[PDB]
Amino acid sequence: ASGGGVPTDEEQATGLEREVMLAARKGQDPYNILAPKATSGTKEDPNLVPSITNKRIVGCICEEDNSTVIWFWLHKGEAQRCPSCGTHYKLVPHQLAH
Amino acid sequence: ASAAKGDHGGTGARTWRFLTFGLALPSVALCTLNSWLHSGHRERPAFIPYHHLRIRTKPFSWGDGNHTFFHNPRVNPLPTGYEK
Amino acid sequence: KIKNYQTAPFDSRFPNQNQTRNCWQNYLDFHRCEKAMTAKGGDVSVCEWYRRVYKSLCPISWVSTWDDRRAEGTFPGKI
Amino acid sequence: HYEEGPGKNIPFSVENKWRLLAMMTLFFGSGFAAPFFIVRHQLLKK
Amino acid sequence: FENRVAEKQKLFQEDNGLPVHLKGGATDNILYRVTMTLCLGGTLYSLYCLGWASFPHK
Amino acid sequence: MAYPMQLGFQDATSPIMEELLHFHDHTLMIVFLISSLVLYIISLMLTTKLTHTSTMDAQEVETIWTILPAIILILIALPSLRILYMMDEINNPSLTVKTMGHQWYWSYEYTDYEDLSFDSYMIPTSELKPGELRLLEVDNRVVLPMEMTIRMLVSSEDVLHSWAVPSLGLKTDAIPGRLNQTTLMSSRPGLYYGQCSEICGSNHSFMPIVLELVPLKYFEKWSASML
Amino acid sequence: ITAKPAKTPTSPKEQAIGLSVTFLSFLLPAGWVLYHLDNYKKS
Amino acid sequence: MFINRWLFSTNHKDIGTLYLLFGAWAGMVGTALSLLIRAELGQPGTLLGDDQIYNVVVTAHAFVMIFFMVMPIMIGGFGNWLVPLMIGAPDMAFPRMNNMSFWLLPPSFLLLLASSMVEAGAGTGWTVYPPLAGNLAHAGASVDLTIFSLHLAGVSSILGAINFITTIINMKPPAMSQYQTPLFVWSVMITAVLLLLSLPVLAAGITMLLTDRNLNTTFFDPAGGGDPILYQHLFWFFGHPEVYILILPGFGMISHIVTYYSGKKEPFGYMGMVWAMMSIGFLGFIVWAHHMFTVGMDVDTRAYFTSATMIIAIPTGVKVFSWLATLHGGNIKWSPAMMWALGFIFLFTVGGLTGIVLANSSLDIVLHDTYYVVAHFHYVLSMGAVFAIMGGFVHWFPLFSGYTLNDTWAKIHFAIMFVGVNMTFFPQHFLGLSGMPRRYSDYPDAYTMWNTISSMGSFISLTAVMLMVFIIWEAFASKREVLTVDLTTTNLEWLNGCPPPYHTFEEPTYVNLK
Amino acid sequence: HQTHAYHMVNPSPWPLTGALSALLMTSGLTMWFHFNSMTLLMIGLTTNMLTMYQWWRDVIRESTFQGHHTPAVQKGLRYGMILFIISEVLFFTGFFWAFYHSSLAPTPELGGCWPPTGIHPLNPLEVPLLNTSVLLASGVSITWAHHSLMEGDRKHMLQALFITITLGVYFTLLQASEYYEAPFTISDGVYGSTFFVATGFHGLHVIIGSTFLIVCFFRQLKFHFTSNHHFGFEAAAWYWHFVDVVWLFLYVSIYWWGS
Ligand SMILES: CCCCCCCCCCCCCCCCCC(=O)OCC(COC(=O)CCCCCCCCCCCCCCCCC)OC(=O)CCCCCCCCCCCCCCCCC
Ligand code: HEA
Ligand code: HEA
Ligand SMILES: CCCCC/C=C\C/C=C\C/C=C\C/C=C\CCCC(=O)O[C@H](COC(=O)CCCCCCCCCCCCCCCCC)COP(=O)(O)OCCN
Ligand SMILES: CCCCC/C=C\C/C=C\C/C=C\C/C=C\CCCC(=O)O[C@H](COC(=O)CCCCCCCCCCCCCCCCC)COP(=O)(O)OCCN
Ligand SMILES: CCCCC/C=C/C/C=C\CCCCCCCC(=O)O[C@H](COC(=O)CCCCCCCCCCCCCCC)COP(=O)(O)OCC[N+](C)(C)C
Ligand SMILES: CCCCCC/C=C\CCCCCCCCCC(=O)O[C@H](COC(=O)CCCCCCCCCCCCCCC)COP(=O)(O)OC[C@@H](O)CO
Ligand SMILES: CCCCCC/C=C\CCCCCCCCCC(=O)O[C@H](COC(=O)CCCCCCCCCCCCCCC)COP(=O)(O)OC[C@@H](O)CO
Ligand SMILES: CCCCCC/C=C\CCCCCCCCCC(=O)O[C@H](COC(=O)CCCCCCCCCCCCCCC)COP(=O)(O)OC[C@@H](O)CO
Ligand SMILES: CCCCCCCCCCOC1OC(CO)[C@@H](O[C@H]2OC(CO)[C@@H](O)[C@H](O)[C@@H]2O)[C@@H](O)[C@H]1O
Ligand SMILES: CCCCCCCCCCO[C@H]1O[C@H](CO)[C@@H](O[C@H]2O[C@@H](CO)[C@@H](O)[C@H](O)[C@@H]2O)[C@@H](O)[C@H]1O
Ligand SMILES: C[C@H](CCC(=O)O)[C@H]1CC[C@H]2[C@@H]3[C@H](O)C[C@@H]4C[C@H](O)CC[C@]4(C)[C@H]3C[C@H](O)[C@]12C
Ligand SMILES: C[C@H](CCC(=O)O)[C@H]1CC[C@H]2[C@@H]3[C@H](O)C[C@@H]4C[C@H](O)CC[C@]4(C)[C@H]3C[C@H](O)[C@]12C
Ligand code: CUA
Ligand SMILES: [Cu+2]
Ligand SMILES: [Mg+2]
Ligand code: NA
Ligand SMILES: [Zn+2]
Ligand SMILES: [Zn+2]
Repeated sequence: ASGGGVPTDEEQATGLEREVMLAARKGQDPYNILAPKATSGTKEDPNLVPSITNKRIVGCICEEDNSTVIWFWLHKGEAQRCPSCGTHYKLVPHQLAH
Repeated sequence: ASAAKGDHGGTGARTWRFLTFGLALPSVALCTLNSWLHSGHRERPAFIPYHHLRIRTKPFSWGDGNHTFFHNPRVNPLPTGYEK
Repeated sequence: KIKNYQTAPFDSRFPNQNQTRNCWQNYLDFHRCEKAMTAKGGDVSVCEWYRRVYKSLCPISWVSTWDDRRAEGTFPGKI
Repeated sequence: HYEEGPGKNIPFSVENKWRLLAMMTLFFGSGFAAPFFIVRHQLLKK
Repeated sequence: FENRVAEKQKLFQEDNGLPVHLKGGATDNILYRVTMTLCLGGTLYSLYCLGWASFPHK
Repeated sequence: MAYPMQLGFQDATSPIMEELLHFHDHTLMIVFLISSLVLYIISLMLTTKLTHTSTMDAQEVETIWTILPAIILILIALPSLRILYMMDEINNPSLTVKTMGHQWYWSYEYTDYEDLSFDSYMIPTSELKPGELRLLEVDNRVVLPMEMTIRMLVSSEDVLHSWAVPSLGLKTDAIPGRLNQTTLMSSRPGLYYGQCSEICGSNHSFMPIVLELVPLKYFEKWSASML
Repeated sequence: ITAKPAKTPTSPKEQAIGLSVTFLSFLLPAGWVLYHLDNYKKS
Repeated sequence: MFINRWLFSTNHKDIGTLYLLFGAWAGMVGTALSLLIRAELGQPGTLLGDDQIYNVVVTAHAFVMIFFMVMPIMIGGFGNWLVPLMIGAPDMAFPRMNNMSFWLLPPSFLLLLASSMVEAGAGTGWTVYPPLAGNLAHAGASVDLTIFSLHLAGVSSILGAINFITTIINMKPPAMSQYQTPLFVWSVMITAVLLLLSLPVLAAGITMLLTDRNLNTTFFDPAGGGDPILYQHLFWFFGHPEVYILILPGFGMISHIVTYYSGKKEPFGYMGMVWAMMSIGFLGFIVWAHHMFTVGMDVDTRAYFTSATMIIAIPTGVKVFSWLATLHGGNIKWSPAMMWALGFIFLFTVGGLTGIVLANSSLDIVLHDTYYVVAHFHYVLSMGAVFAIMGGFVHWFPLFSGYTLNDTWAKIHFAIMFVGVNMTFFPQHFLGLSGMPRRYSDYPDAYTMWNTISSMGSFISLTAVMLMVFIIWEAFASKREVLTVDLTTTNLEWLNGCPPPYHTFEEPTYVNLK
Repeated sequence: HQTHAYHMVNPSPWPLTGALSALLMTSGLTMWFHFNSMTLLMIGLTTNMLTMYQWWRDVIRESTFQGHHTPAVQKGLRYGMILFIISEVLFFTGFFWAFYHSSLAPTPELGGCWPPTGIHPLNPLEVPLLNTSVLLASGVSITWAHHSLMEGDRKHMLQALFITITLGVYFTLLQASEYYEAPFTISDGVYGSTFFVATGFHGLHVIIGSTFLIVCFFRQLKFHFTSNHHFGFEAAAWYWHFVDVVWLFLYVSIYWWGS
């Protein structure tokens, strides 16, 4: 009526699939599958934007339900503000792969 | 509907195998019985050169251009009637 | 007799632009009636109306083709 | 990896503007001429 | 049968710069050349047929 | 027929075509008003240094430009459908004539009483008599009685064709295996032209229709002599 | 939009050449076939 | 490396480039065909002296302009180039299948050219109606090669539709809802849904015509109990959605161009624009019979189709007025692209309005199969589609190439074209109202003036096409490299430079959910 | 390095070989229908098969062997298959439209009735009913196979999948025999036309579906599928259900109601 012989993801997943799986297990999101939650976005509490380089494009949905997204490059260094709503973003560079 | 059986507490592999061997395959066996019973070649009807049948607007790209792809001499008459 | 026909009048059974069936129907009726009358020993003059109507509405090539087919035994319609 | 940047993300060369003019002329000219020659072809068959 | 997926995973992840359609080895090359030769030759042949059919044979 | 430099519809020959002319005048005014309004508004939006680039609210003006167009469409649909149904009303013709399209000419059949039929070919340009219309004349015209309701049945013996007479507001496709019906009624005597209106091959442009409308009396004599 | 000065400027003389060559590539072949239309019709 | 890149591509930008190239070439073929049509009608009498050839030219003109020029450019070209960039995606969902959608087009085009080369060509009209398109009235391989051309074009578009819908639904940043995607992305998805649903019906119908021609089936042959009208239904069920498929991506680009050159950060009434396009797409599936008002349909069926057809004007009106409302209060930049967009708004409205005239079955009886219909679609489709394509082409050329065009030359091009198309098509309204049939190689003498003027206007447009080729050459010849682009905060596709690198968004954008 | 979960595919020759094979097959059909020759058609069919084999082989390499099918990539493939099936439904819709158009308004050439005069339909209670029980049964066995795979049961998955394939083959053989036995042909008016083209395209889909299932059977034998990741099997099963439903509509419309 029952038996085995079929591999599991844990035993057979490989490459990027395996990485996403292992990272997900640790509660991490190296491959940007989840939408990050915003901080208060103040000068003192800026949105922390991870990046593997010295700049990353940020899209800001200023108010909930806005259909217009405000796009801009966020550079390493002093926090920058959305050109439309002024909320703060600060880049926190590299790593990902050990 | 709801059928006339029951299970539903949890539909799993065991349940679907139960349905395969207990309902599905038996249905196929019964229909196979019924079919290989009501078969037997039925007397082919008299040939009438109806104009809406045995259509030939261009010859078929095979054979002599006048035989349908799965032509059965026994039951498929040509535009001129059954074959020898 | 009850005639003096100009053309086939409006038939509520075939009120639309496609009159193919109106012609067909009247052709069948005339030939069904002509058969019954010639058979049971009667007069084909009662089938007159249908003959007039189908004559009026049906294209000559249709009537001609159908007549040829009834003669050949390949008329698909029931008469 | 491939070449990137202006004039490098295309299947034709823009290194020489005159060679380019010749390419463009053959390209668009061949397309524009085709119907005229097909019409000619059809008229010359009968 | 035995599970040899791990072996295949090793072979296909080997860093030799080969595109996936040729990463299996010598056979991929042959099959590719056969396919491409039939495609290109068959296309030339179709052009020839178009050339033939474009003109009347009265 | 159409005359040189004509801008609109040929003069109405039947009451229905007259009905269409008035309906088209009504619709065209609306088309002119809307297109000129749009062109005007474009020019209005583009001719000021004044600006307002911040977010503008839409759920208010969208009511206006949704309700207005809806009303305008109902104002077009009402007379359009009145005419549609009017054309469809039971008329009871005094005559039935059939026309069959062919590659490339029309044949006619008047088989109510006698079995009258003939072909109707375009008169080649080389054979036109002085003052005759190129591409429009035919050897045998469709003689019909004026001021009478006539039922026209249209079909074809080969490919699709379409029987049209613009002055009467008529166009009925000629489909093989089908018998399409339309009604014709000329308010005046005369010659009325039309042309095959469904691409039927090489000579699609050369198989015209010519109606000859005369009083009943002349129609009868003609019938007789055409036997 | 802002851009840098042309890297290989195309002078009015050069433009007249490009324009003329362009117009000719469209006009000549078609013109030839159209010119010989009668030579095709009945031959 | 050349073959790997251009023949074995799996890159959305390179594939979009191939589509643009292919489409431009097709446009030249289509234009040439259109010139031969107007040359034949330029003066009374016959020019080609072979009406079957004329019919073949008219037929090919339509197929080329629709399947090889407009669709490839809008969906394959602008779609492939812009969609992934506008949603921050690394490429299309199926980058390899995408390459096959492109490569099916050259073979498809070759089959079309082959049909005109063999026998006497397919002089059937692009509608390919039987029995004219059958094996007796069109014996030989021509019509069969045309059907096959359509099958290949059909597969390319269906697979492309699958790719676009999947990409747009599945590859946006995690925080971006469908209500935060640009209008062009919305226009492409809706177009893709119409393609997915409509093309398979066309495929069914032309396959039945194929079997009627070669396997002795009688779907459309009365002798076997078939019906030519069935073909028309199947054709037009795909046909109407197809005309909306031809204009929707145009609506999408016009929204971007009008917003951009009005100096606005967004289009007026975004949600109303989304609603309008979805409504149009929906309604576009229930009005097909307005192309069959003279085939002999019941009066109630005709009243329904008249009514359903007119309703489309409501959502379309919301779009037109929204574009005007986007211009409202803007700091207007009179760039060449803006000019094309404004010409589009006007010309499209004119064509749409004549479509409303035609929707009335009573009037359509007299206007059907006359030049009034040809005038109608050359305004909405020809000018509408072409103007949206030109606007988008001049607006995005710097992004695709990294080079700028000469604005003055571009404005001159717009001016010539505007004059040419109106001179060519406006007089055709008169020809239609007065009764001149479509698909005619010659016409009664009374129609001479308007046909003469129309054919002259057709030459003005030819001058504009040749100039356009020169203008593109000049841009590539001078090499003025792009430095700065305004409004990048609301135009993501420009944010990676001109041209953007082969691989963009390797590191996705960061978008907070809040 | 990328920091997104999507798949960047290696430049491939298959889209081109596929496109060319399409040209060879259509060119080929034309050559066969008009210039009595099957040379082009043969080459086209061959390169088409070669393209499909290599293209799908590569998809297996990219997923099972290279690990490119992250949840995001798999979700995309789900949408792709659903959309593909939708387009197939619309294709059949055109054939059902042709069937109903013809059958609901029988023309005078048919005798003004349906079925047409001279047409003796198959008994829907004989082989056509058997065919119906066969496909419905395979729908049950394939669901058993799916649950076995998810429950990690290799033997029973193979068993159930094998039964499903056998049933599809059984349907195909039965249909082939029915085609040979049928007293009517494709040339027998609109009845034969609608019957053979609709059931013919359906039969082609059964052969495609069975082939897809056989591919899954062999990938299963090779341990490609995990109890949690097996999209190829899911697509094959969705496609199989689609084939099952189209048959039910054909059975009810053409075989039963149209008799
Ligand atoms: C090119 C040839 C022109 C020939 C002109 C007429 C000669 C008359 C002789 C002598 C005149 C007097 C004697 C004859 C009266 C006949 C009345 C008739 O039977 O009546 C019906 C007739 C005639 O209707 C007329 O009553 C003529 C109306 C002409 C309107 C022309 C607008 C032109 C704009 C620019 C020039 C044209 C090219 C660009 C057109 C651009 C799109 C409109 O047929 C029509 O229905 C034609 C129009 C079809 C529908 C087009 C709809 C949208 C059009 C324009 C919107 C522009 C808004 C802004 C305002 C316009 C902004 C530009
Ligand atoms: C870009 C392509 C495109 C588009 C978008 C349209 C849009 C429309 N078309 Fe057109 N049409 C074609 C391409 C197109 N068409 C083609 C190719 C043919 C002929 C095919 C052939 O036979 O070969 C054709 C044929 C055709 C016919 C068949 C005519 C015949 O053969 O006799 C009809 C019938 O109703 C019609 C109607 C319409 C309507 C009502 C619209 C509507 O969608 C238009 C809506 C727009 C507006 C109305 C303007 C903007 C609106 C406002 C400013 C709001 C206020 C307006 C009002 C209150 C009215 N079209
Ligand atoms: C998109 C569709 C499209 C386009 C653009 C055109 C463009 C033109 N068409 Fe049209 N035409 C059709 C679709 C189109 N047509 C259809 C569907 C039919 C019906 C066929 C039938 O009856 O079966 C038809 C029928 C038709 C007729 C009627 C034939 C008859 O009834 O006998 C006429 C007559 O004048 C005509 C003329 C023209 C002219 C002069 C042009 C043009 O020359 C006008 C100017 C436009 C251009 C020159 C386009 C330039 C574009 C490019 C070159 C692309 C550039 C590329 C990039 C920048 C990337 N066409
Ligand atoms: C020319 C025609 C062509 C024929 C058709 C074509 C294709 C069909 C193809 C293959 C299917 C046939 C048999 C499958 C073969 C072996 C299965 C082996 C496993 C096994 O033996 O399974 C057993 C049941 O199978 C079993 O009776 C096997 C069950 C067989 C069922 C059908 C028999 C019907 C008998 C008569 C009953 C009819 C009455 C109807 C009642 C009403 C129904 C609601 C359960 O055992 P377990 O201890 O829990 O399991 C341990 C792990 N295996
Ligand atoms: C066993 C069941 C499965 C059915 C299919 C198996 C074998 C046939 C070969 C290919 C069929 C594939 C699709 C169907 C196409 C046409 C209908 C065929 C259905 C069929 O096989 O019908 C047969 C006719 O064969 C004929 O003409 C067939 C002639 C064979 C040539 C095929 C014609 C090719 C046309 C294909 C069109 C391609 C377009 C598809 C486009 C897809 C979307 C872009 C019926 O035989 P018959 O002798 O008339 O009657 C029986 C009397 N004893
Ligand atoms: C069949 C044909 C149909 C015909 C169409 C008819 C067109 C409609 C005509 C008029 C519409 C009237 C709308 C009234 C809105 C008021 C405009 C205004 O002034 O715009 C804003 C309102 O926001 C807002 O509605 C947002 C800005 C304005 C919102 C509406 C603007 C768009 C209007 C349409 C643009 C022209 C296109 C017309 C289409 C035909 C200004 O904001 P406030 O004053 O609060 O702040 C300023 C600070 N204070 C308080 C110190 C002054
Ligand atoms: C008269 C004769 C006309 C003949 C015309 C024939 C036209 C072409 C013939 C040759 C085509 C076969 C070649 C195999 C194609 C496989 C496509 C496929 O399987 O494409 C997949 C996407 O579509 C998916 O899933 C779901 C979609 C699967 C599509 C399968 C392709 C079938 C093609 C026929 C389409 C007919 C349309 C049906 C409607 C009438 C995979 O996407 P890729 O981008 O590759 O990879 C992405 C990677 O992440 C994978 O690891
Ligand atoms: C669908 C849900 C919305 C509901 C709205 C209703 C719309 C369509 C469904 C209705 C279909 C049944 C109606 C038949 C009733 C009339 C019977 C009849 O007779 O209609 C016939 C044709 O119907 C035929 O094929 C009809 C064939 C079907 C045409 C409809 C096209 C839509 C199909 C595409 C939708 C895809 C759905 C995906 C499937 C899961 C013939 O036409 P007549 O004009 O009569 O000719 C007779 C003349 O001699 C006298 O004038
Ligand atoms: C005589 C026979 C010849 C007849 C011609 C057609 C012949 C055969 C067609 C049969 C199709 C076979 C398709 C095989 C696809 C194999 C690749 C596959 O199934 O690939 C899978 C992805 O799905 C994917 O691309 C899914 C890919 C979807 C393909 C389905 C498309 C159907 C094709 C129809 C074409 C004709 C259209 C109709 C014509 C009118 C791989 O992912 P997984 O399975 O999750 O594996 C990963 C795990 O191992 C990780 O642990
Ligand atoms: C719709 C698009 C078409 C637009 C109209 C074309 C515009 C003008 C194109 C000019 O091209 C030509 O002109 C000629 C005449 O001026 C030809 O010469 C020809 O005529 C001669 C002189 O009359 C001869 O010298 C040669 O033999 C000769 O073939 C000719 O071949 C052709 O190249
Ligand atoms: C969308 C997917 C659909 C793609 C198209 C389907 C392709 C169908 C191919 C059909 O081909 C065939 O054609 C033949 C005709 O040439 C056959 O031979 C035959 O034909 C002959 C040649 O005239 C005779 O010698 C023989 O008896 C024999 O039956 C034959 O067996 C068969 O393979
Ligand atoms: C409710 C929905 C989305 C709103 C949002 O979530 O932002 C909006 C978008 C577009 C709106 C529609 C369009 O503005 C067009 C119509 C305008 C009329 O004023 C009301 C109905 C009308 C049909 C609208 C109803 C509704 O308010 C819609 C459908
Ligand atoms: C045109 C199509 C028939 C196609 C065919 O003949 O194959 C038919 C099938 C069902 C018809 C519809 C249904 O009969 C329901 C509606 C009935 C009304 O009297 C007209 C509109 C109405 C919405 C119909 C329009 C049109 O005549 C339809 C859509
Ligand atoms: Cu007869 Cu056109
Ligand atoms: Cu339409
Ligand atoms: Mg027509
Ligand atoms: Na001429
Ligand atoms: Zn912000
Ligand atoms: Zn599963």
